[PDB]
Formats: sequence, structure tokens, C-alpha cells
Amino acid sequence: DIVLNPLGVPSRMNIGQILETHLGMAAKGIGDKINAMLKQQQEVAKLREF
Amino acid sequence: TEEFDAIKIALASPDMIRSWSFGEVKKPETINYRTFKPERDGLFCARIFGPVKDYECLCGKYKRLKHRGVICEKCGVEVTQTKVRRERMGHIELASPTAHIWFLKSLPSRIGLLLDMPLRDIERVLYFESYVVIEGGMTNLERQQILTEEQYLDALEEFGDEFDAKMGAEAIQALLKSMDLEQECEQLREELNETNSETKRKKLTKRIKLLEAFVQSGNKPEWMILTVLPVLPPDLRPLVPLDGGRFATSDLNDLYRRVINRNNRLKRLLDLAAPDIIVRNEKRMLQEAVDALLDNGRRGRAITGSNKRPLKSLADMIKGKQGRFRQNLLGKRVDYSGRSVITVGPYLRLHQCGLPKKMALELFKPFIYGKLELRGLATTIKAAKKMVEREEAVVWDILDEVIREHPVLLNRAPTLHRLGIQAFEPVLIEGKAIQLHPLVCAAYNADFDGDQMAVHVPLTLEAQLEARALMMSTNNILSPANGEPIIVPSQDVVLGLYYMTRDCVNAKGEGMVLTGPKEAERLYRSGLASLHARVKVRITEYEKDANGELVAKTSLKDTTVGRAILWMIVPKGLPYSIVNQALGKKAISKMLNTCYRILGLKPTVIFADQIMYTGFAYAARSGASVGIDDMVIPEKKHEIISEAEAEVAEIQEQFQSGLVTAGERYNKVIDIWAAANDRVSKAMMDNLQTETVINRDGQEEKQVSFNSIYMMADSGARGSAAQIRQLAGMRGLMAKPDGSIIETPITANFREGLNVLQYFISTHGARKGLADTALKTANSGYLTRRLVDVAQDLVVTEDDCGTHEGIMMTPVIEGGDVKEPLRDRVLGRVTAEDVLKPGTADILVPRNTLLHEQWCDLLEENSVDAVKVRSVVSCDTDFGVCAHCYGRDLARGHIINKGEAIGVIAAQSIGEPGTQLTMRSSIQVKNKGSIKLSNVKSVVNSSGKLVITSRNTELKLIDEFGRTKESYKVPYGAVLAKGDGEQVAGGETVANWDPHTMPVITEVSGFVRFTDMIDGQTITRQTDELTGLSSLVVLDSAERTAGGKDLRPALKIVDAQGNDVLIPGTDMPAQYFLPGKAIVQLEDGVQISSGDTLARIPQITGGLPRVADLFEARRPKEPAILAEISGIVSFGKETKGKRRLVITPVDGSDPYEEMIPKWRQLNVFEGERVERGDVISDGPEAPHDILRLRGVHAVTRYIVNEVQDVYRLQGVKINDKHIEVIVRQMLRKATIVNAGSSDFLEGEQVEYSRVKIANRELEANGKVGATYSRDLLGITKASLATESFISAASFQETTRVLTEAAVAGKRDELRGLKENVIVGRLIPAGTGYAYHQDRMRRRAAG
Amino acid sequence: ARVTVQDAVEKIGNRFDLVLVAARRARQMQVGGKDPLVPEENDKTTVIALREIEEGLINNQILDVRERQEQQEQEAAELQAVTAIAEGRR
Amino acid sequence: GQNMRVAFMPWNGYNFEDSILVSERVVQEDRFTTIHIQELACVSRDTKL
Amino acid sequence: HARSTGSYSLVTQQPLGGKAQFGGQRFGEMEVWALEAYGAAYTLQEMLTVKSDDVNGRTKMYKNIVDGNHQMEPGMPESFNVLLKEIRSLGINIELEDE
DNA sequence: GGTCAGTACGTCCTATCGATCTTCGGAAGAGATTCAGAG
RNA sequence: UCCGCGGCGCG
DNA sequence: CTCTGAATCTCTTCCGACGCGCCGCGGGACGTACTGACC
Ligand SMILES: [Mg+2]
Ligand SMILES: [Zn+2]
Ligand SMILES: [Zn+2]
Repeated sequence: DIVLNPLGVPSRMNIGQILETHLGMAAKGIGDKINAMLKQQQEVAKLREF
Repeated sequence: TEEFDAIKIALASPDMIRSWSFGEVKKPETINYRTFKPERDGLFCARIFGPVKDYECLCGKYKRLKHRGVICEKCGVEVTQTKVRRERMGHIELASPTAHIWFLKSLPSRIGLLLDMPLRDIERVLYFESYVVIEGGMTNLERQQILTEEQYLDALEEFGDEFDAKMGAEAIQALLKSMDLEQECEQLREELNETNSETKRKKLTKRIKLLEAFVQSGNKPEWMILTVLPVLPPDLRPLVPLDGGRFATSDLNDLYRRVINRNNRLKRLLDLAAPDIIVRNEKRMLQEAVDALLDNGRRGRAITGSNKRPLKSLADMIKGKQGRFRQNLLGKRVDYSGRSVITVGPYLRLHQCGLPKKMALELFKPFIYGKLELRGLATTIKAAKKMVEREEAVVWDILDEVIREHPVLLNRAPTLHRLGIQAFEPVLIEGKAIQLHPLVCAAYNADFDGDQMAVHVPLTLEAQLEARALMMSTNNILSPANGEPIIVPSQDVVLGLYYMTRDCVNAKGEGMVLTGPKEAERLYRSGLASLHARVKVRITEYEKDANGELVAKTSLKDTTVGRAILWMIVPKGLPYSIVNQALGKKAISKMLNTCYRILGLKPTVIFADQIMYTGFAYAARSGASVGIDDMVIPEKKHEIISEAEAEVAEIQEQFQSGLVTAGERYNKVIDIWAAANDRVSKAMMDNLQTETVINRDGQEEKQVSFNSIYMMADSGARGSAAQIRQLAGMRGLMAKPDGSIIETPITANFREGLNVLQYFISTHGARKGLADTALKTANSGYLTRRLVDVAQDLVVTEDDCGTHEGIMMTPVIEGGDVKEPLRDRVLGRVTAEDVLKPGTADILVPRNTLLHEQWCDLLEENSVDAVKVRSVVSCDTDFGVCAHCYGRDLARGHIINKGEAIGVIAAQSIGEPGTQLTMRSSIQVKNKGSIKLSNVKSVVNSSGKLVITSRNTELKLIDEFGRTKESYKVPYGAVLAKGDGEQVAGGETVANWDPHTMPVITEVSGFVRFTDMIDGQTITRQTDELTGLSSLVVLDSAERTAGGKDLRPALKIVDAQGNDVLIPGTDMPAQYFLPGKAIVQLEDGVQISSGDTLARIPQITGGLPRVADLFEARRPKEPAILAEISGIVSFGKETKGKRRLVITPVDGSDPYEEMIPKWRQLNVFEGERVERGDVISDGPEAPHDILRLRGVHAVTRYIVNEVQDVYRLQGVKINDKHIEVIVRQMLRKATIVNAGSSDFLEGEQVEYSRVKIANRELEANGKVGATYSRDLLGITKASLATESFISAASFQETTRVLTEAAVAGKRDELRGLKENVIVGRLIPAGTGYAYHQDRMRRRAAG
Repeated sequence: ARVTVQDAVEKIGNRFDLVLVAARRARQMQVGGKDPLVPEENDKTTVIALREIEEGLINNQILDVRERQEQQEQEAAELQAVTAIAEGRR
Repeated sequence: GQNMRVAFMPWNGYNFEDSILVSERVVQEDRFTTIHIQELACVSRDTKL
Repeated sequence: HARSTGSYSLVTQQPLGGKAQFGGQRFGEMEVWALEAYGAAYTLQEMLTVKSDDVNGRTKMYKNIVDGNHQMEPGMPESFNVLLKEIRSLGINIELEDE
């Protein structure tokens, strides 16, 4: 959706945006695994375990 | 229309004010409220100032242009335009005289110094609290004597009417009118001749200057007391209608109303024969009201309106940042302008910018209207406006037609230097954001985080051609400050080229042999080969021959695929070595500079565009990204921290044992933590910079890492070593708000998390830096404005002045380090003398040759150590500089053209980098070479060593090539083991002196006796407690007996038979003298050898403030003392911390005398010989002393060296031409020693150009010229001392400049740039220069 | 079209004199009705003047010579008109 | 604000100096579309004549 | 924001300031210094005289641009006349010589 | 003489200084006061 | 339409 | 021991980056009676 320049991070030393960018990806990934599990109409047990 | 040659300023006579006026204002009313019409005789009166509406009478009897010029009989309002209300002034006839506050309070008081009366007494007389005497007969009273009311009554009773005494402005005016200017001038000149006191001489000469100015100007002193008060035209003080029936009023209206009320009340009281007290009070109130109207707040509390804010007076209208000069005349709001947020246009060519279509339509509206009416689409202007408002398609086609080759000016604030405004051809774009070319951003200092830029439209043909030829971005590829390229690749552009030009040990397609760059591109785009694959490529390159024709050579070169693909875009003429390397920012900038020097402007522009395109494309293809894994932490970091903690624990235990002090403990802990930080940084960089790859043979090999952060930092695209350290190593020790370093550093990095404590510690530095930037901006701006104001007059006005004078340029070397090579300091300057091949008499470089790159290379080849170049400070041009003295135009490479405003360029070049400046016993030879000693006198001791008997001795190292690259200062009495001209090895160390000890040396061997060495009176002899040995100590004047003041302990040398020893080569006996607190280890009659030393005597701010102090020529706190004349030294008699020193010239009949506070460590001894400029006592050197003792070249060298030291420490590159320009502007004033046959007066301050021209014409007529000294004025004082009063008034201190110009009756000839900017005519620089020359022709013909 | 004025600068020798000469020629082409000496190529009078300067067809001396020729022709036309008026009167 | 998919890479100079390149999908989904309300007033006043 | 011509201030007779007032951009003293560093005398004159304060100048420039003549007829800025009147209102006779 | 327009005076409103917002740093110049040297 | 003051924000 | 000049101290005045945007608040005006000039 958005392309950001890598060059700002080193000079600016705002590394927190990189870590967030990582964690957000993980935050999305879990959701994706839920979303597919909801699209497949899987049992509540597997959803609860995940 | 009515072209004027000058602007004259003088005092206004009452008759002059009446001549200006169109009527008397005698009512304190503005408008009737029943009818919104001005009052009959008020401040807005129609029959005094003009009609309210154009060509319409006030009563409406006449309402058309046919009645033009008719004065109505019913109401007396002339039928004319309303614009006359903007011009016509009025007047108020004051019932009592009132003193002008400017001529009373603006120091120095013009009335006070004209009458030789103290300011407080004149204030007391004016404000009706004391009397003054005007005329006296046989009475005891004296003229100008002040009398209290009781004293006045006593005098009246004693003498009746034989004496005249009055109060107030009437009395002051009577005193002023009753003064004979010529007689007073003659009497004051006689007194000045008779007087001996220097303070009396200064007062007398300033009073004589004031009186002579009054005589010459034609102004009368009594005009300083106002009898008629001018009234400003109503349109300049408008009565603006508001919502709700209220009227917004200017404060001037309130001030005038107060003055009119007081005046009318005083007149009524005078008519009714009111008592003396009431009329005196009313006169005082009228005086206060007029003072408030003229300059509110200068005396007493400023009168305030209902908002409790002081009312704005006329002085406030002229003065200040918000005054007319700076807000309305030197700068303006302009039509045909817009602004918007800027974005990147990466598709743009260098000469074009993306302009929004709506902005273009609005800005070019009149052009569109004209082109619509030309094509018959719109019959009238209203139809054209309706068409454009509807935004029809034909309107868009017309707009595309009108902007085709019409440049627009883009400007970003602050405009620190001239690159802040540049011209571009506009390409119309959709959207509301201006698109800016990436390469111009560095010159603009523009990023795309929210910047807004302003757009201006050149209207006239001359404006369009100036935009195209002078201001367009294609002409601005070199920085005028230093000559280096300013349109330089950055960010992604640099990273992409760096990624393109890097090699990998084993890569796809390694070892292939390519037909050319095209095959490399084919292999890369097909995926068959990597960019970093090492391959042999056939390359054809071109080189210019001696005739300038490109000769081609083809060869197979080891290269990478990316380097060949990049070579595809390189212009013909450049070597392949310019691309056969990993290209960082410096390499690309150097490549562009080489292209400009070899091939010119157009190939360089094309090359820059292609470089930008290629860098962007290959940075995109690289997919360079920053991830958390790229911040690699050393594995050694934890153990380094543990070792450092162990060391600090050991030091803590040692301190608890009491073995070390608290300060020593603090220093030791800081040192060990700094060492740990260095180790962590070294480990981080070592791990980052290298990676291991498997080569073609299957073996591990090290190569430069492709880590993203390392690639960004190494390429120079972004980042640095310190920032990488903070990311991947410990970010180090932090300073408290007071500047002291915290004992425990921030051990964590930014990839790791800082603790709460560490973050709180870092915030101190963060906020300190932010606030420092906030203040630094203001300081730098003030400095830049001062520099511009001092240098704005200077323009190149002739080709060659014919001066053989110049300055000597040598490489700047400090402490064995060559801080600046000669090539940088001499490139682009014109040789003042012919340079000879070293060691021969053959001419290597002829005189008057501009030293371009080839000449500098030739100078380097022959190893020339010093050159003599022409300087701006040495130019003989009057009212300008010649093109040869200035030298190369740094922005264009060639010699500077006539008409270039070099002063503004210099000021901008110095001021722009201001915000980057900070605001808040052993000598070891480093290189193999030979040793040379200068300003040295030497003796040999019994040990065979060398002792130096000179205090200005310099030690230099010379290489076999003939160059010198070391410099040191050798203290007096230092011992050296090497002779002059000897050879020394690398690392050899020779130095022997004590900084805490001042030695005393003897010439020849003999026996030493004592004279005037008597216990108690002068000395004390004792067996010391420290060692138990005999010792002699010399007492100070505050410690010895009073009777021994004239007895000075001395040492005398005798031979083996007791005969007095004479100094070799002289008849002077060998005698030595000991100062106070000196200690002599020897006894009476002990033997010494030749060159024997026996003496035991006891012994910061930089940055932008340093530059400001250097340019303001501020004296140091404890300036060094310099010998004023060459001669022999002698001492005198001291008293309470002061000493007298006498220098007897070798032949001069007048010995100089000086007084020295004895707390200064006097360097020279009583028997030494000195030369003018020699350091008598060490310390900071006052620039004024340097100018008056060593000369102009010395002071300019000192200022240039110091300013360049500051800038070079910060890393800024500014050519010395600009500092020399500022220095020349500082040396513009001279003082006269002997008038000779000229009309000047001794001690007067004149322009150096004027005295130079007068001496030239006198010598042409054979008369004796006037002798002069030169004065070093600071930039502020130099700006305020200009002959143009308009420029000085526009700069600062408007009241003082205006008052002095009014009393002096000055005439401004409008020679400078600022004056013509105020007037609104073409500046005498650039395209306008020729125009002014035509003026100079016509006034010559007339 | 034009991007750099370096060639015209070399022809004239000074950027300021170049601007003055080009402005004079462009004003001749725009208001004075003079025809260009080079193909227009949709360029404006500013760029056409610069291109004429580049080819060496226009400089200060050439413009002065052309203006002197035009003034002489105008004086000749005035003399011819006076002669015709005299012939009509005679 | 909004959660946005972000790639850290240079892209043809459209991220040159802090600049941001945005997908058209962001605009189509109205993710940063905002509503602004302006108050405009017309005032009738007593005037002379 | 963009402006070609609009309202002018009462006293300074110069373009208004601000987008809300449809004003023009301020060509401050640093911009004047930038133009003086170049040889841009004609551009500087047209910004000082015609585009800001000269009333007759700006009217004639607008008419000439509509007529297709990009020529300037500069006059005296009105702010200088205001300055002269303000100095004369202080009792100082300031005048232009050899008009 | 009578009428209209213009001009003049009053009201809002005082009465203690007390309301009132109030307090930088650096450099230069002018004036006043003090110390040292000479008589 | 002008001026002033206060507050806030961006480059 | 006193006087004058020079030096030092105290007090006052001037200067302090540019450009742009938004909001709020404030800012003498109105009424009545009397006098003079014109018809
Ligand atoms: Mg920015
Ligand atoms: Zn009338
Ligand atoms: Zn010269």
C-alpha cells in the first residue's frame, strides 16, 4: 500500500518504526490464519486452539 | 518621469513647513457622525487635504471632470483626484515653541553639544522646572547659567530687569538664535590649540565639527526648536470604517488630537491672561504631547491607549523590523506570485519544474486574456474573464501556449544564498503540489516533509531573459561560495550508483568476456549475469589531444557488468577510471566536477540528468531495505562491558581505600569508559564491513559486506559512523545540562531498548540541541544581515587596476598537519608576481595569469611552496574592485565579469553555513625531513647543545622535493640537539623547556657577580626549608622595602682575571637583570660556561560567536602588548601594579613610552632589542594593533586565518575571497595625520577613496599629499559610517542616522544597491550596470 | 527549444550584455514587427533571439548597424515626401 | 490513523526525501478520506441610506 | 494559493497578505539579496516597482500584457513617497534633487 | 424674522497615586567618580 | 478595510 | 598636600533569522441646545 525510503531510518535513528513494521506484519499474519480458518468454516475447537 | 540624481536631507525651517502645508489644522475632530463627512478644520478636512471622492466637491455642487480645478465657493474644496489626500500635508501653529525630541535626547544631544550645556540642565529648562539666563548686563549672573525658582526670585530682587531669564523652549530658542557660529568656531579652535588634555581635545573637536556642519549645511540652530508642526496627509493615517459603525483609527490620529487639544487650551489661556503657573503647566503638557507624537517613549512613560499598549509614533513608523525601510521598501509583497507544497518530480529534466495547472491559470491570467483577445475568442476583457472562470478547453490550450518557454522563479525560505531562488521552465501538472527536481533540493536545502515553495512569474522580456540566462538551474551547477558542484546525486541516486558499481567475489556470469557495454546490459536484463560479476569488457574511451580533438582508444578492461552499463551514459572525453570503482557521493561529485572542467556545461547537465535517472532506476531494482537483522551487534560487546565494569569497580575500591582523589577517580572512570566505547565501536565496524563468500574455487574469501546499513553509510547516501555506532553499539557517554559528562554511559544501543533511566539521560542532549538550533538561527541571521549591509556596495567596476601588490599564499599548516594545501588557496586567483621555478631564475608562471587547474597542477609538479596573488584588499580601484584582483568567478569558472555584485555574494557565502557552526615541552617530528630555523639567534653550551636567544623562533621541516610541511614555535631559551639545516628522522623528538619556567641565558663563559643584591631591601638570602640549600629570592614592589624601589638586582660577568666582560660584537658590558619573584641558584663569583641558563621564575571560545567577534573587530579581554617602534628596551619606575617601559629607536630622536600593568608576564628583558609588532606580552592579538603596526596584509591574513579555522573545524568550505571582501569593506575609513596641501583636517575621519583621489590629484599638480592611517571598523560601525545615509538608516539606528544627516545636511548620491532598491530603479550591478554607466555618460555630457 | 545559454554567452562574452542584446532583439521581433533570421520552430521571441545570437546573426554592432540603416531610410522617405509635397505645390 | 502495508525500499525516486508513494487502492478504499465541516456566515447589517 | 492581481493595502499601496485575503507572496530582503547576487536587475525592478507598489506602472503593465507587449514602464514606489511624507512629518526636510 | 446647518458641550465615570501588564543578555557610548602622577 | 494583542501550528 | 588627566565604573540605549497558516479578543460614538448665515 505504501513504499517508504529506507534511507530515513539510519540517519533518523527511529528504529521503532522498523520493529513495529515487523510486529504489525506478525499482527496481520495471525489474523490471516484466523481469516482463512473462518472462510473454511472450520470447527470452533481448532479456532479456539489457535 | 522627473529623474532625480540625488536625495538631500536637512532641517526644516518654519517657513519651509508652511510652504509644504495646504492649510492649518485647528480642530481635534475627524468626522461628523450624523453625516460621514470630515469636519471643517479637523485632521481629515477636505478643503485642507482634498476631496473625499474623485472630481467631486464636498457639497456636491461640482461633480464632473469638466469642473476640474474649480474651488467651490460654498465649501472651498478643490475639484481634483482623491490621490491628493495622499500627498497634501498640513500644519499646526503652536502657541509656544516646542523642542524637537530627536535633537534633544538622541545621544549626543545636538542642542546640548551646540550650546555646550549638559543634557540634564536643558531638560530642566525645557520642562519648566528651572530657569536659564539669556542676557545679562553688569549683573553677576552668567549666560547659560541655570537658576532655581528661589534663586530666580533672589536674583530678580537683587537686580530687577538688568538680566533676562526665561524657561522652556522659548529660552532654549533664544539661546540658540543668539550664538555666533563663526566666532564660537574661532574661539574653540584657539582653545583646542591651547588645551593639553586629550578629553578636552575630543570634546572641543566634536563641538567644532558640529558647529562647522551647521555653518556649511546652511541650517540654523534655532530650527531645532519647533514653531510649526507638520501634519501627515490623511490617507497615510486612514480612518477605516468597520463593521457596526465603528471607525478604526491610527494612533497618529490620537497623538495629533492630544497635541491640538493642548495647543488650543494653551492659546485660550494666553488670550485670557492666565497666571504664570497655569500657562507653564500647559506649556509643559504641550511639550510632552509633541514629544510623544514625534518619538513616543523616548522620555518618560509612553502614553498608552485604551489597550494599555504604547501608541505608535512617527519614529516607530520609520524604525524597526516593522518600519517602512525593512517591511515595505527593502522587501515587498508582489503580484503574480503563489505558493504550494513541493513533491518530487523524478522524471523532470534539470531545467523544468512541475507547476499545478490551477496555479498556472491564476498566475498567467493576463497573458491568457491577451491571447484570447488576439485570437478573437473574447471581444472584451469581461468576456475573457468569464471564459477563464468557466475553465473552457480553449482556455487550457491557450495556457499551454503561454507557458511554453516562460520561466518561473521558485523560492524556498529562508533564502540563505542566491540558489534559494532559481528559474525553471514549468510543465503543467494535475494536482495542487509543485514538483521539484531532486538534484536542486540540496541547493534549496529542501526536503519533502511538508515544505512549501513560492512561485513568481517574470513578466518583461528582460526579466524572462534574466531568468533564462542568469537564474535558471542549468546555469547554477557550481557553488559561488567554494566552486564545488552544488547540483550533486544524493540519497537513492548515490545508493543506486554505489550498488551498481560494486563487485562480488563470486557472481553469476563471472569471467565472461563482453563485446561492450551493450552486451553487459543485455546479459543483466536477461538475468544471465549479475551487476557485480567481474568480467572483461571491451571499452572505447576518448581523450582530448593538445589541439582539443577527441582521440579514441579501445581496450579490454577488468570491470563489472554494472560499471559498463553505467559507462553507457558517460560523455565522451572522460577516462574509464572515473567509473571503474565503487562510486560513493564524493566519487560522483568529483566525476561531475571533472566533466564540467573538461567538457563544459551542456554535457555536464545531460550527465547529471542521466546519473539521476540511472541511480533511481537501479536503487529501485536493488530492493535495498533496512531490517532489524541489519543492525548487527558484536558478540564481544557483552564482555567489553563486563571488563569495563570490572575496571570501574577496581577504581571504586581504590578510591574507598583513599589512594586516589575524587577528581582523579572521575577522570579515570571517564577514560576507561571511553576506551570501552572505542573497543565496542571498532568491533561493530569490523564485523559489519566484512562478509565471507565462497569463491569460484570453493574457498571462503572475505569481501566488503552488502549489509544494507553499511552500504548506506559507506556510499555516503545516508548515515555516518556515529549513527551506526548508536544503532549497533553503545551510544556512549552523555553530558549533563551543565556540560559535564555523566560517569556511567548509555551501554545499550537502539536495536536494544534503552532503559527509562538511559532515555531520561538522553533527553537532556536532545532538548539542548533543539534549543541551540532555535537560538543559532537568529544569531546567524543577524550576522548575515550585518555582512550584507557592510558589503552591498561592492561591485566589480573595471578589468584591471594595474596593482603589483598582493598577498602571499602558503599552505596552512598547524602542529605538523597540513590543514590546507596551496592548490585550494591559490586556484582561481591571478598572480601578482611571476612565479619562478624553484631553485632557478626561470619564470615558471607569468605575472597576471589566472591560475586554473592546469596551472595549479604545474605548480604542484614543480613543488612551488608559496605564490603571490592579487587580493581585493590590495586593489587600487576606487568605489569597486577590478576583475583581476578578485579572480575567478567561482560559480562559472572564468574570470569575473564587470558588474557582478561580489559583496552580496561574499556575505551570503559566509552567512549561509552559520547554522552549522557550534554555538554553546615536547616537539615530535612526524615525517622524515630536514630542520630549518627562522627568526633565530643561537648559542652553543658546554654540552654541545643549542640554546636559542630569540622569542619569535620558528621551526620548520623541509622535504627533499623543496616543500615544507611542519611548523612549530620555539620558546626563548629552549634547548635543541639539532642544528639548522640538519636532517632528522621520522619520530625524532627534540624539545627542552618548561612551560612554568622562564629561563635567563648567558652568552659566554666567566664568573658571575651580584650588584644591587642586598637582603631585605631588594632580595632575601636564605637556606630554604624545601631542600636545605642556599637560595636567593627577589621581592616584588609590594613586598620589598620602599627605599629599595630604585635598586634593581643584577648579575655581571667577569673573566678569569676579573675584567668586565663585553657582549660579543658590541661595547655593551655583559649585564643581566632579574625581575620580581625571580630565583637565582648561583652565588657571588661562581663560574658559568657559554650558553648557560639559570632561572626559576613562575609563569577557548569558538564557533559562530568567534566569527561574529572577528568581523565586529572586538578587542579581546586581555589583549597582547606589541612593540610600537623598533629599538632598544629600558625600564622605569613602578608604583602600585604599573610599570613604565621605554623603547629608544636606533636612530629616531623620540623614544616611545608605554605603561604596562605588572601582573602581565612581561616577555622582553630590559636589555633586549625589539622590532615593531614584536610581542611584548603574550596574549590574544587585537586586530586594530595588527593593522596599525604590521599593515593591511597582516590584519587581513589574521582575520582570514581565524575565520577559516572556525569554518574548517566545522567542515565548511568557503573561499578566502569572501572574507577578503568583508575585510576590505572594514578598511574603508582613514584618519589624517598631516593634511599637507589638501583640504582635509588632521584627526578627521574620511573615506580612504576620497583621500586617495585627493592625494592623486595633488601629486598630479606636484603638491604635498596628505598622510593617513587606516582604521579597522567593525561590520556594524562600518555599515553605519557609509556616506549614503539612506543605507545606514535602512540598516539600524534610524533615529541617530537621520538626526546626524539632518544636522549635517547630507546628500545621498544613490551609488549602492540598497539605495536604488529603496528608490525603485535598476541596481548598479548586473544587467542594470550598463544602464548606470549610461547615466555616468550623460551627466558627464551635461 | 533551449536549455542552456552557454553558446550565446560565448558569442557575446558576458551574460549581462547577452541579456540586454537578446531583450533588444526580442522586443524588435515582438512589437517592432521585425522578422526572425532563423526558423521560428514555435519558439518565443526570447529563445529566437538567443538562437540568432548563437548563430552570430545578431549582436550589439549588428543591431546598431541595422538601426542606422533604418534611420537613414526613414530620413530618405521624409525627404521624398517633402519633395512630393513641393512638386504638388509647385 | 490507519494500518497500512509498508515496504521499505527506494522506488524510482518517488521516496527521494521523506516522500511517500501511495497505492491507488488506498484512495479507492477511502482509508484516509476525511470529512471537513465549514461554517460560513452571512450578516445583514444596518447601513447608511 | 496563486494570485495575479487583487486588492492592495490602503497606505503602503502594496498587495495584501495571506491566502484568505487573496494576497501575494512576500519578496523579502533575503530574496532581494538573492536577486542582487545574480545580475537580475530587471527582475528585481519589476518586483519592487510594477508588481508591488507603482500604481501607474502596474496598470500599464497589465494593459501591455493584454496587448502582447512585455515591456515595463517603472515609476516611483508609493511606499517611498509614504516614507518621504513621514520624514517630513518629523520636521526633517527630505527632498529629491535635480528632478 | 424665520429656518437650516454647523458648532459646542455633555454623558459614559472615575479620585488615589496602588493598577499593573511588572523583572534578559551582550556590546557600545556618554557621563560621573576615583586613582596615580606631577607640581 | 486597518491596526494591535494574545494563543497555537508548520517549514 | 593639591590639582588634573586618564582610567574605571555606572547608567542608558540599541539589537535580537525568514517565510506561511489558523483561532480568539479589542479598538469613541451619539444626542441636544445654541449661534450664525442666508433667504
Ligand atoms: Mg523538511
Ligand atoms: Zn462645494
Ligand atoms: Zn585590482
